[PDB]
Amino acid sequence: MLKYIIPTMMLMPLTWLSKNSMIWINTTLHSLLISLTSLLLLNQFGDNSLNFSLTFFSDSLSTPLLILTMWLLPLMLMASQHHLSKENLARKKLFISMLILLQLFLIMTFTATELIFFYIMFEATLVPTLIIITRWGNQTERLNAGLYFLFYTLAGSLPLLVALIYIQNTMGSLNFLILQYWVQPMPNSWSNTFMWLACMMAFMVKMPLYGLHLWLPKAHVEAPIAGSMVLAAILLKLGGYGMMRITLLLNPITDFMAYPFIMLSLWGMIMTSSICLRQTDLKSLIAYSSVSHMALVIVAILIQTPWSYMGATALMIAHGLTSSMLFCLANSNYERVHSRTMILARGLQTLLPLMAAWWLLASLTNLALPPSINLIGELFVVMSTFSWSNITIILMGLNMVITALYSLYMLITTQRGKHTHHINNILPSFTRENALMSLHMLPLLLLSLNPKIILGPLY
Amino acid sequence: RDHWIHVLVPVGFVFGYYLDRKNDEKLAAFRNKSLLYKRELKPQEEVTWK
Amino acid sequence: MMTGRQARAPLQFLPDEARSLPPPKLTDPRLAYIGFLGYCSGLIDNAIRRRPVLSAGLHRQFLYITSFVFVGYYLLKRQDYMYAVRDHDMFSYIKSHPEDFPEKDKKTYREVFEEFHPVR
Amino acid sequence: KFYIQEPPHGSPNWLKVGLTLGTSAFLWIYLIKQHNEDVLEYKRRNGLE
Amino acid sequence: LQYGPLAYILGEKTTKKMTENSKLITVDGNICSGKSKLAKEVAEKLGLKHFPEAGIHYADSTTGDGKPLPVRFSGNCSLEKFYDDPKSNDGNSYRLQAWLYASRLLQYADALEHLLSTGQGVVLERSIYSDFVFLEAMYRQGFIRKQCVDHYNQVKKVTVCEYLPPHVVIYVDVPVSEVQSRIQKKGNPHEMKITSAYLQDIENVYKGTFLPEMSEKCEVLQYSAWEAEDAEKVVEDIQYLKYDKGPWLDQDDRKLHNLRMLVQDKLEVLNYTSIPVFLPEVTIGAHQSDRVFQEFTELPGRKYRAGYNEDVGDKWIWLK
Amino acid sequence: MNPIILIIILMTVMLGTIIVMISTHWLLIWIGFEMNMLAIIPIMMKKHNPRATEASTKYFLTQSTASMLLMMAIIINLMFSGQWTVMKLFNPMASMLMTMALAMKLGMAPFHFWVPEVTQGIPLSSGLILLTWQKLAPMSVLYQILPSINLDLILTLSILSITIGGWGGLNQTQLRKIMAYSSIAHMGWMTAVLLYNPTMTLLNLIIYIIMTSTMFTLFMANSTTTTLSLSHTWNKAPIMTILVLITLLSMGGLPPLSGFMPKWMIIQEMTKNDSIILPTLMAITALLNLYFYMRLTYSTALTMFPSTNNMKMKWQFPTTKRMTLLPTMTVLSTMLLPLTPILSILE
Amino acid sequence: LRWQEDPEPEDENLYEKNPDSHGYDKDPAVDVWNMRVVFFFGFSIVLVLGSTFVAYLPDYRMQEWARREAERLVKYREAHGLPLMESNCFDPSKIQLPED
Amino acid sequence: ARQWQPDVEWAEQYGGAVM
Ligand SMILES: CCCCCCCCCCCCCCCCCC(=O)OC[C@H](COP(=O)([O-])OC[C@H](O)COP(=O)([O-])OC[C@H](COC(=O)CCCCCCCCCCCCCCCCC)OC(=O)CCCCCCCCCCCCCCCCC)OC(=O)CCCCCCCCCCCCCCCCC
Ligand SMILES: CCCCCCCCCCCCCCCCCC(=O)OC[C@H](COP(=O)([O-])OCC[N+](C)(C)C)OC(=O)CCCCCCCCCCCCCCCCC
Ligand SMILES: CCCCCCCCCCCCCCCCCC(=O)OC[C@H](COP(=O)([O-])OCC[N+](C)(C)C)OC(=O)CCCCCCCCCCCCCCCCC
Ligand SMILES: CCCCCCCCCCCCCCCCCC(=O)OC[C@H](COP(=O)(O)OCCN)OC(=O)CCCCCCCCCCCCCCCCC
Ligand SMILES: Nc1ncnc2c1ncn2[C@@H]1O[C@H](COP(=O)(O)O)[C@@H](O)[C@H]1O
Repeated sequence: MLKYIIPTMMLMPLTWLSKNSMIWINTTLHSLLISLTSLLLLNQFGDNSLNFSLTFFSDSLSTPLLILTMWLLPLMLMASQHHLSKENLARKKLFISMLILLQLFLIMTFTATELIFFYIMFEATLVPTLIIITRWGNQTERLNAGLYFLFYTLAGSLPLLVALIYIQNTMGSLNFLILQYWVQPMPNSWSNTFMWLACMMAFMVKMPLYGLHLWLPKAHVEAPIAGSMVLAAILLKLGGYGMMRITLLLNPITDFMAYPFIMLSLWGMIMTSSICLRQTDLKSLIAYSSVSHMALVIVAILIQTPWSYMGATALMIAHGLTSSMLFCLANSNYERVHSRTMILARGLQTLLPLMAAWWLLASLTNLALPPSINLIGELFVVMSTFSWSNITIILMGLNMVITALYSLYMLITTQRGKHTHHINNILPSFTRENALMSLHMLPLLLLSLNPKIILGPLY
Repeated sequence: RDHWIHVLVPVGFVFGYYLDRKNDEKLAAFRNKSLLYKRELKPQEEVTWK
Repeated sequence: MMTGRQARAPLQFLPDEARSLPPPKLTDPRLAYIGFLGYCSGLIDNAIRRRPVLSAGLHRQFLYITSFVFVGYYLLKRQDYMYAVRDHDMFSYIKSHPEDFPEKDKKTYREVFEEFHPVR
Repeated sequence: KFYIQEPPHGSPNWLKVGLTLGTSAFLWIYLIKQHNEDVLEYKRRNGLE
Repeated sequence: LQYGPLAYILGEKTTKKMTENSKLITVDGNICSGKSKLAKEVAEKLGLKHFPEAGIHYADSTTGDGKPLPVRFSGNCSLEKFYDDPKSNDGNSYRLQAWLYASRLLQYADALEHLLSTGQGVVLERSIYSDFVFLEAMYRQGFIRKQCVDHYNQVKKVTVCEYLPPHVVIYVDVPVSEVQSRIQKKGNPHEMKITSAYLQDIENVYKGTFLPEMSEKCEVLQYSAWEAEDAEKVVEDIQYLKYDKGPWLDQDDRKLHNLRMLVQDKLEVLNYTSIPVFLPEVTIGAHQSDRVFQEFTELPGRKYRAGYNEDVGDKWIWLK
Repeated sequence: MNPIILIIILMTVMLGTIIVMISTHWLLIWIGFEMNMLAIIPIMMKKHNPRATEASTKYFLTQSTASMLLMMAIIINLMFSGQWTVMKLFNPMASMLMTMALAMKLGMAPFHFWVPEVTQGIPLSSGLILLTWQKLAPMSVLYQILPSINLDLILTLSILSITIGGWGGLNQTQLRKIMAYSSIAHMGWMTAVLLYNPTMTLLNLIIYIIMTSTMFTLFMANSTTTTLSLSHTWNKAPIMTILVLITLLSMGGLPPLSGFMPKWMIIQEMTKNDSIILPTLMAITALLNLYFYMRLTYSTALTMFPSTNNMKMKWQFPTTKRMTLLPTMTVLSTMLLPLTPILSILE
Repeated sequence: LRWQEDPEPEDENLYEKNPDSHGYDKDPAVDVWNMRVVFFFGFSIVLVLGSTFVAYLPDYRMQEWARREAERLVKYREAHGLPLMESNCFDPSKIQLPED
Repeated sequence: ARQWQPDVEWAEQYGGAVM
């Protein structure tokens, strides 16, 4: 995986030696080249993962998250270069360096063969994200949002550190490839109950679990646009990736440890979706919708059936692209009206028709319109949860009502109705902005042609 | 070269790619020794992969 | 832990038996990382004194690199020595005490009963 | 000239630059000599010649 | 550095050059006392180095090319706008006063550095011991607030205590009427707006607070407007002083070494001029500070340390 | 102070600590502690103000009481063993008295009550000596008597130090008291792994000395003793805000920094010995240390507090202070985690 | 009053100084070349050649093989009268059960 | 519209005797 680590590190002298007008173009160009190179990871096999070395390996779970991670960096550079135009040159290079460092930490988070190196990268991703939120966020509450984002995560993750070192001392290894073959069943005891909580609660915070999600409608809201893109599209998915790696070791106790948390998501996705019906802040609506979508991934990983893991990894990739595009649309209106209040700028289809078409497409992917991979992941999770217990379709189907009802309300409040009279700085859609919307939406639509690459290791 | 900054990331790929190939020769303990793929070597062949 | 081992020959940074070991290469990636730490120290030393970071005092930057590679080479030699002593003591203790380390009879999975837990 | 006062680092301390380059060159040649002596001693103690 | 503890160990004691003519003399007086020539006159009879009275751009003279910086980078304050609007809203009065106090502190550090490094005495014009006499004269006119006087007193309390007072304070008696006559003969259109009460308050804090408190810690000399015109009488009075007061007498090589290590570290001298007391006349917000700092870095010879600027033609940078 | 006298007195401080490190007789241990205290008292009274005399009085009283308890532990060892070898002690009462005396010398809780006072009362360089060099000699004596140290006592002192150094720094704005409560928490972390693996104790001591030396060197280079004067650093020297950012994120133990290195290794040695509750509660308590580190980074690096006008004068003067080993210590205190298996050199 | 603060700067319109702006940069040559870099290396390179690469993956996770291989095995066991699949994955001769 | 940076009210919280 060193053929992706070294170009990502060479992005640092590429941005610190570029000319002062050239640091966006060069980083965008070569991060798109790294994203083009990322497709070589699709050398996957039906039985064996692509096992590079003692340190790095990539199965069909890590591979779509790697492609999405390496694709998200140029899109974040395009999204973030407008509001940092008057920024100091060295602080601009520090911002780009934090994004590059975050990509570097993520692409060897997903390919970490051994789990304590997974933990070190998984918690190394906090520091650039924390710095981006608390340094280039816009409002006063970015500092409190950074504190919440840091301290839910560490309070979750330090028992994970203790539990992973315990697995190291007991099983002798934390290689995932070794632990595929040396995994011992985990019986019913209180020691194994807190073993399960220590192995799971960090990823429960990072998904986020409902009830532990409180960091997110601050951290996703107070961040700048590149911070919201990487938090929604990649950094929530570290929790689901780590759950799919760690629930190998947690059988068969998971079959009765999952019961509270499944409830916490199956009711919680009803609640947060309902919360999206009454959000006045558009960016907070997208944050609570991210919680609502990741609750299904939490249920699908806890019920641990093949259809559930396939729908969970499809829904993770699909939600990455969809929520990243939704935050970019919300920023494209924030760069004009300078307020995140959704009721302020109305009737924008009269003023920006092509941008309203992008709003329509991202809303339809948010509400899981078939045959998008949003609907593929949504549908496979609903199939597996119906096979889990037949009553859950109620909480699924009711969810799919409310998920429509905030997605089109977001489409109706912002784009439809009479336009606001006193707002007159509504510029036409820049080419950078429409390029950003298309570079989100067009891969999300092309993946419906060949969805088998985003369906995990057990397609 | 006037555009020497546009070879930092590509050569950093190629060099990185090189190291991966250099890594594979250090993981060749079971080359042509697996129970699934072991065979006799062809004429003018010294290794089964590189 | 190993403090009784290096007590009959005290304050020896690299003992004579360390010369039985293969020394780290000059292209050791740990040694190259320590040289990178020297280069970063040179850049921070230019930055804190408000010099041009990449250009000013190349002799000073090169002495930073040289000094970190020089110290880190011997630190890696002692590291490899102490892990070699660790494994030598382990293997000599396993050899001298067979009654504590018996060969476990490895049973194939045709005999080994595992309880099936259905996921449904 | 530009400055109203001559700065302490207007001119390079040539004694210090010479000591810097000489100390660095000495440490490199001593490191390479130590490494060659170490690989020769390893090959002599373990019989790989 | 050039001087340090090692130079003190290797024989450079500062009393080997501290001669009888190594006297720090300060000339004081009202706004048009005519003392500005008298200082130079004393400095051309005793062989002393004359420092002109530090304006807003003293630090601009000591650093860089010596030319005055634009007013947003040094000062952020206008003496002429103080003469026009003393009771201004933007707080130019106390901002000008605090900048002038920091400038006089830098000048006094330079003067002690020259005295302790060469053994040549320095004639100053209105040192830091005679700066508060303007502050009170502003405060008694309602030009500044009580909180500004509190900020000034905190800065002065933690700064002036680390220095020795002068040997000689030469005060010049010029009354308010003759000061106004010389202001009107000067013809500066801003300076002619100075009220009578402000000049009278300058004279009152001179005669009632400054000169009594310097009468214990040095030997004050006081001349009228016409007996200060004869410089040789003043130099005769200076050369026949029997110095028996002030803390200059209990100064060995160690204390003066500590003082010389103070007055060559200019950021250590200027450490407490920017104390975090948030006062609206001196507090600059983050955006203005960021903008003015990034503009100051782009000035020629100002981006790097002084020997490290190719844009002014520094050489051998790759070996420094 | 005369610079020759300063050199001789600092060499005498170093001589006392080295005599503690190299001696085989308990009287020379006690002599090294006496020489260390006697020589470090003028370092604390360097500026001659009543806070330095109060701090030196409190330091003298605590170290003198610890020296008397140390000599009583030595004398009871001579009772019950008839000899003087600096090794294990031959009585649990002498072991308890020596552990109490060394906890008083290190300032571990509940004998911590002198550490935030004395560090506040003295300059930054003498506080650096007190928080880095003055730990080395008692940790050496604790290193050599660990076959006799009571487990319950050393872990009680450890967890009480970690919790009290966590809660103490949350209420502070003075930087020296922040470094002192950081000292108390880190000494708790060092003594919690002493009876399990003392190589990790030495590792934690070395990484702590590097990070504390970096933070005191930054505080000396910027001449800041308070939070709110440290917040003026971005308008004076923007690189120093980056350095205090990465060093404070290291001292909290965030990966991938090197200050994550000791505590992780400590957990790596405490779970081998079937202690799971104790390093977990220690790691959760270290979040408090990380919280007030994050408070300092928000004040200094990640935001811009309002500055004053006279700062514009200090823009025209570069720093003439000898920032000794500051780039070296900054690199070592941040980017050393990929070299974590170097710790075997401490075995 | 309050301190010395720069006022809120007005928002720039990129179309005023450059009505042909693509919204990347205020320099029009830098703006147009950033447009060309994004459109070429994003759409002409990663999207088109990327979808061509994904469209011709060499039997991604050996599914097609597993079809064709199944077409062997069924043809082997429709012809030899064998059942299409055993309920036991492993041979019951090579399994020791725990006795009771 | 520009980035929030701390005021005097934020900064005086960090300037007392205690926190
Ligand atoms: C690998 C080769 C692949 C080749 C085939 C392509 C496969 C799909 C790729 C992506 C397709 C969408 C891209 C165009 C639309 C987005 C931009 C837009 O709105 O432009 C309007 C604009 C025309 O409007 P205008 O009057 O000029 O101005 C717009 C007004 O301001 C305002 O305009 P407006 O609001 O009046 O009109 C907007 C309207 C809005 O229309 C709607 O809202 C109605 C659509 C939803 C309901 C009906 C469809 C439900 C699902 C059934 C269809 C799928 C399965 C069908 C198969 C049978 C059953 C299995 O959009 C459409 O009618 C678009 C028709 C196609 C819709 C596709 C589904 C999007 C719905 C959401 C997701 C549904 C699930 C995923 C489906 C994925 C299928 C692959 O279109 C263009 O200028 C075209 C731009 C270039 C398009 C390039 C397409 C390929 C991109 C990939 C490049 C790399 C691969 C190379 C392929 C190259 C092929 C030539
Ligand atoms: C985000 C906030 C919430 C985070 C929740 C994090 C998970 C919650 C549970 C964590 C428990 C502590 C770590 C357990 C690690 C288990 C490893 C192991 O081997 O266990 C078996 C071992 C068993 O010991 P053993 O394995 O050495 O013994 C051999 C085996 N037997 C037992 C059969 C002899 O368990 C323990 O030793 C104790 C486990 C329980 C620890 C209880 C103390 C902590 C209480 C919960 C704290 C929760 C977070 C607090 C902070 C909140 C925010 C401020
Ligand atoms: C992937 C994980 C990260 C997610 C984000 C990724 C972003 C980075 C982007 C990298 C490059 C792109 C990667 C994904 C590419 C996906 C596309 C792809 O490769 O597809 C392969 C698919 C593969 O299909 P296939 O599997 O049948 O191919 C057969 C295999 N071969 C060719 C070898 C025999 O290509 C096609 O389907 C091409 C068919 C022709 C083109 C499509 C025509 C129909 C489409 C709809 C037309 C309109 C119908 C009517 C509609 C009316 C209006 C509504
Ligand atoms: C198993 C381990 C065995 C033992 C191994 C070795 C342990 C080393 C422990 C280091 C302890 C350092 C103690 C502090 C330095 C002592 C000398 C001193 O007082 O230096 C400060 C000095 C005072 O100058 P002054 O003018 O008073 O400054 C105030 C402003 N006027 O000057 C200054 O103020 C200059 C400003 C910078 C000073 C930086 C000093 C850094 C020293 C520590 C380096 C890091 C530790 C060494 C590497 C790791 C070793 C483990
Ligand atoms: N608070 C103040 N009010 C007026 N003038 C001042 C003040 N502080 C310093 N000065 C300076 O003192 C000068 C008067 O001394 P002189 O050099 O005799 O003209 C003025 O021209 C100012 O430059």
